[PDB]
Amino acid sequence: ATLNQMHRLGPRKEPPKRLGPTEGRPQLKGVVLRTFIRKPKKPNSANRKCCRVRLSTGKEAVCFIPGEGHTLQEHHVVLVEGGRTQDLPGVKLKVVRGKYDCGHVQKK
Amino acid sequence: PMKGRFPIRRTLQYLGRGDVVFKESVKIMTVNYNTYGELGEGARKFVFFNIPQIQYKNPWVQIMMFKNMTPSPFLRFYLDSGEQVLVDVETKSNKEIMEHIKKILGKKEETLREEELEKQQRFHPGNFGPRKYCLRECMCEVEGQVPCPGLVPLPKEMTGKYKAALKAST
Amino acid sequence: QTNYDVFEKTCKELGVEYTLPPLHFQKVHRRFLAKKALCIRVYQEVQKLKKQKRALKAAAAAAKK
Amino acid sequence: IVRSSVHAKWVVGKVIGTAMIKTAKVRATRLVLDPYLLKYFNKRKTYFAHDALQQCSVGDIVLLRALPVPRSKHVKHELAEIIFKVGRVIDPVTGKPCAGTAYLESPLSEPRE
Amino acid sequence: TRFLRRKVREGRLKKKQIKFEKDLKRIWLKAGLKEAPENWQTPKIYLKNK
RNA sequence: AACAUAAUUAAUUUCUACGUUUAUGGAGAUAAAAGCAUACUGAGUGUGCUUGGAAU
RNA sequence: ACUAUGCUUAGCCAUAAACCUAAAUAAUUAAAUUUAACAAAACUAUUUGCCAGAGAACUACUAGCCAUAGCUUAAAACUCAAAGGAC
RNA sequence: AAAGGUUUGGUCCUGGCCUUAUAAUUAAUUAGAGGUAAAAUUACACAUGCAAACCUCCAUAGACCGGUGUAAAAUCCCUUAAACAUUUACUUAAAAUUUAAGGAGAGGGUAUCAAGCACAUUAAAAUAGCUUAAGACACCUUGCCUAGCCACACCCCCACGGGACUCAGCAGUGAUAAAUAUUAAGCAAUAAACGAAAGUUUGACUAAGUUAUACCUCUUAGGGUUGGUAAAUUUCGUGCCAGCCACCGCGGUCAUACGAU
Ligand code: FES
Ligand SMILES: [K+]
Ligand SMILES: [K+]
Ligand SMILES: [K+]
Ligand SMILES: [K+]
Ligand SMILES: [K+]
Ligand SMILES: [Mg+2]
Ligand SMILES: [Mg+2]
Ligand SMILES: [Mg+2]
Ligand SMILES: [Mg+2]
Ligand SMILES: [Mg+2]
Ligand SMILES: [Mg+2]
Ligand SMILES: [Mg+2]
Ligand SMILES: [Mg+2]
Ligand SMILES: [Mg+2]
Ligand SMILES: [Mg+2]
Ligand SMILES: [Mg+2]
Ligand SMILES: [Mg+2]
Ligand SMILES: [Mg+2]
Ligand SMILES: [Mg+2]
Ligand SMILES: [Mg+2]
Repeated sequence: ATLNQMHRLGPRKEPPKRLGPTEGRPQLKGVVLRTFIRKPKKPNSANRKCCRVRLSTGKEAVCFIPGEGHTLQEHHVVLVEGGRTQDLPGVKLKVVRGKYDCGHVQKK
Repeated sequence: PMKGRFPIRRTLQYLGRGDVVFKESVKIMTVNYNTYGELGEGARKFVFFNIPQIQYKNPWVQIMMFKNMTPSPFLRFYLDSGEQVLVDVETKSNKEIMEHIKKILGKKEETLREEELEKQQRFHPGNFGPRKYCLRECMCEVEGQVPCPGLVPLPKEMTGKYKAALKAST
Repeated sequence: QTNYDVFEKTCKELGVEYTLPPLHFQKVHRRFLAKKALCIRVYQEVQKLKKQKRALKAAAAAAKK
Repeated sequence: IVRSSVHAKWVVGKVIGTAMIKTAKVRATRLVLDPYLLKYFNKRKTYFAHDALQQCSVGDIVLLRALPVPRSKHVKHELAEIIFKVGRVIDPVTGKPCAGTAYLESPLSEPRE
Repeated sequence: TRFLRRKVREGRLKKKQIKFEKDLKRIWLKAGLKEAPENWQTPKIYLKNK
């Protein structure tokens, strides 16, 4: 662009950073609604443990439960955090192990 | 590569090289110059090279430039009294034009130095306060004075916690 | 812009009317021409009412005097 | 005879309109430094000026004097001088009529008409 | 689904006319007139006039 | 709506009471010779145009 | 085999790979410059228009228009770590 | 940026995403004490206590300090004029502090907001003008100008009036939120108010209490990681399972990538 064109337009317009699953918040608290399995996109082949939760904001989201084995059930309380599950499409939330009803993986 | 011809003209160092600081009387400087010709070459260079420097040092002066309106290039200054100073810059180099206008309507070096000294009259080296305005925020920084308790713990006897305990004991 | 005296004779002799370029371009379409016509009409009516009120107000004052 | 408050005690501009009675619309331009580019561009302002004699024509350069008291909401200046008349310029250096970069009357001659 | 598109087009243009008419009523009412200017009838500009 | 009392130290009362916005078919996952524009039908063909096909 | 149509005279439609896929101008052929590669040797100055990862999308909505499946203007959610070009 | 990883059969170009640096908050695991700074989910609702007096009556003060970011593109800088609910002197001139009217210039977003609709001039009251792609008007969001300044003070933009009827003063409580300081001591210091004054008052403030949020001084050692980017895995179990990934990717029986060690 010419200097006259740069002057008339000024600095480049920067669209604001889009909010993610946590809505620009470190963590959210949600109530478990259902516990189900999600199938990772091929080439990945597994039965990943996830749960649907109603977050404090009022929306409903799917959250991956990390660790080998969880005791979560409906009506339980959990603290979810950010971080996408790469193989699971649409799963942008994860459960925090060791907070509220969710407990640390049981080393056996 | 910086765009345009002579991109050095768009640097703060170049703009600060201007030496023509007009007197407070000067209000407007109209520039009449011709884009084609041989006797108006110095005027064209003056608009190209010097007008940016003049405006930089004289932000409140209205510089308006007119092209191809008269047979010869000239400068006309309008003063606050109502006087009009016509200058003829035909067959004159851009450097000659700058020196001429400096002589007739430019502040002298002595006057400018006095204003610079006057501007800083209220800054005192001894004054304490924020870094933006003062050299030292607190007297703890000075050598020989009691240092800041955060950096160096104060003696127990100089602390309110200790003094209060003794008063209870008494 | 250069020789106004010659300009005046040329237009008069050649019979050419010169209109100056308008500072601002005006868009034209059915919605604009209809809204712009009403706005002019509304204004004129308001000013006509004001003139009538001024005449009546002055007439009453004159009678009192 | 106190002077105006407005900063623009003296402004030069071009008469861009003359359709108001005894008033001339004048466009002035100043140079403003672009902070990113460090280049000067033209910032133009419009000034209403009192033309007592209606002696102004579109396209002519004029000098305005700040009025001591604002005549109206927008009229805060008067016509001090017509620096250049549209098409009727008189060279300041020589004093002879000109039409562009040329002399309608040679400076060597002394018509005194 | 073109039939619906024509149906949507004819209903969209009708709302477009009402918005035009209402905007004209706002102007004269704000100016202080209690009736539209004499001999004025809002032109129907979105109907099949051509 | 807004007068008047007083006045041989000086004061008193009056100084009103319409419209406009938000909300409760389409496109995307886990896998359980050609082309462009356009018309018709169904990609087939028509008319013009391009070589990002080919031709000694 | 035959029709809309290609033709004419009056109105409308405003679309092409409407592309030489090259914006328009004034330069220079030296900067010891294939400054990717293929096209069409390279490069400089000036002015305007335009562009800012991909699909969603020559789409939705808005506005203009003798057009009414159209034309011009033109998003977001969404989803990904590619998409794309020359060899 | 001194860069790195990542499209392909391969090479080159283009182009995004990600990594490495720095910080704030919350969270998991972990931790001795001491000095310092800071303290912060919500303009949602609030039990209780306190936060403004002084003083020979009159007055003065409670218009400040303190708190919050409600509203508004709201502002900055500058000019002019006048004041003050003031001070100090003179019985009149220096200041501090404001107010009002303005403007050289600067000042967020959307142009699918493109026209606004009286927004102008003259001063016999006529003229038809004014702003606008050099961005008017409309709508949306936002405290900014940071020795500090602006705006607000339950709501009704205001507060005669009306009503959802008062902690956005300190400390506390409920609800809410990922978010968690004492219902504390003293007017000794400085500041403010009052008094002629000895003095009096102050949840300003001062000195403490609380908390790894930060730095300093010490002293215990814990947390994570170990395919590549990118410093560092030895034996076993599992076998596209269970799991792991910021990106590329790993696991279908010789796993440096998952789990234990
Ligand atoms: S900063 Fe000076 S005593 Fe702390
Ligand atoms: K790259
Ligand atoms: K923690
Ligand atoms: K308020
Ligand atoms: K005290
Ligand atoms: K360790
Ligand atoms: Mg062609
Ligand atoms: Mg036929
Ligand atoms: Mg739209
Ligand atoms: Mg914590
Ligand atoms: Mg305060
Ligand atoms: Mg706000
Ligand atoms: Mg409250
Ligand atoms: Mg209020
Ligand atoms: Mg409180
Ligand atoms: Mg209060
Ligand atoms: Mg905290
Ligand atoms: Mg106390
Ligand atoms: Mg005193
Ligand atoms: Mg093994
Ligand atoms: Mg391992």
